[PDB]
Amino acid sequence: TQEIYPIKEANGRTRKALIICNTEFKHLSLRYGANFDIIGMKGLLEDLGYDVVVKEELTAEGMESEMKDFAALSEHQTSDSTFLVLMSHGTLHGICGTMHSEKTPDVLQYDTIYQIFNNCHCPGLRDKPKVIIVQAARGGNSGEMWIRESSKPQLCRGVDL
Amino acid sequence: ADFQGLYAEVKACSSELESLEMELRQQILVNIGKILQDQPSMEALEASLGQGLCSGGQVEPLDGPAGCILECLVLDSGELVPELAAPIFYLLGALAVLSETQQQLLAKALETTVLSKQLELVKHVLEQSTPWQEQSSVSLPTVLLGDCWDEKNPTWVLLEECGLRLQVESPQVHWEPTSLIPTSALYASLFLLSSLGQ
Amino acid sequence: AVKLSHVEKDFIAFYSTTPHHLSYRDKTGGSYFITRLISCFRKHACSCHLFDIFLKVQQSFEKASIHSQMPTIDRATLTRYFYLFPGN
Repeated sequence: TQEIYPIKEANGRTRKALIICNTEFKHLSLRYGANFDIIGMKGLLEDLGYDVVVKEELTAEGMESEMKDFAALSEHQTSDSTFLVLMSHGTLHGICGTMHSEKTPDVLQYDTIYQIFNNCHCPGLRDKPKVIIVQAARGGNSGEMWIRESSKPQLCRGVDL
Repeated sequence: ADFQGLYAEVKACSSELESLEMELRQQILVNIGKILQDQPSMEALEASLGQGLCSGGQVEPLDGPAGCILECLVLDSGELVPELAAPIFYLLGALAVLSETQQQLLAKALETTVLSKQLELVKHVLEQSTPWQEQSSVSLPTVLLGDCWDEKNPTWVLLEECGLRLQVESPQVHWEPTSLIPTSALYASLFLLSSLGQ
Repeated sequence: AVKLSHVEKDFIAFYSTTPHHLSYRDKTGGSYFITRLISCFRKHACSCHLFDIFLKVQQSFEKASIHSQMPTIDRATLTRYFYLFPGN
């Protein structure tokens, strides 16, 4: 009882989850197949008992207003947790809005999301799990490289002599 | 074709090498300097890499420094890594265009950062002599000619052996269009060699 | 009545990759991170808690590919195990 988060019965439960996904950008490449992520995540969260709110094609101020709107929902009082799915282009410290460009930034910092949903600004979700899923790049560099392999064949993973 | 197509082609080949481990790029660079005094080893490595890139099958290992280079371009299962073998194959073809003296000089020159300075001189010669099809003269900045600029300077011999007429006084380089193919190869060579010591 | 509480607690973030690096997405099926996250959820939500699901997703990306990603767990302020109890 003390090691797990308490789960409310599915009776008078109003679990809410939020999906924010941007597909078309004025200066950034179109995120082809983003609808597959939206439909997949929304269906999974529905199977988990969450009523999914989906908002698409938003600016950084649009994302901020919708997140504050989502956090002020009275349904969280009769909920036990929430999910936050964010899918767009991304920078190192933030997620990109529709109008984002290197000259004209339109970025919502991930730190802003924690401020919106913490115990200070979101009373409905106090002591309740807040899960954030971020499908976005965090840079422009490749995440792989080539290195050496043990000269020894597959027979000897670990062997003495 | 122009110099811009040459740069993009060589830069793209050097781009895939940036993902190689630092020790492996140094092993390739040192062992290239070793086989640079051994033309049969360069010819054998070209054939092995060319056969492996075309067929996609196992590459028969080679001995000596040529094999040390091949270790850095193959998987455990024996196939070539196309992203890694192709730029090395491109470098070997450019070195094969060079003369034996130019190859021997490059073997001595990989050990330093003077290689970087030498690259931009050849680049400047190709840009300043454009249009390539006309004989022309090129003036060089004194900051690039080193402390002693004469026929005993190693950079002098590298450019002179490409078929360029050199002199001490400005203009120092006489561009002969018959030198285009070897000079370009030297540029491509100096580029890929410099990108490995980075 | 007045009670004391933390400002930030009970958070967990699951990023699709490590900082400074790219996250990949298939034009025909969506993002690789999102797809396996759903698959690992439907396969293990009945018996594993939230962290274990995330850890199994990260394990699915362990073997390096030509376009590799390593999903990262970040800013985790969870104090207990998060079991969802699907279907109840």
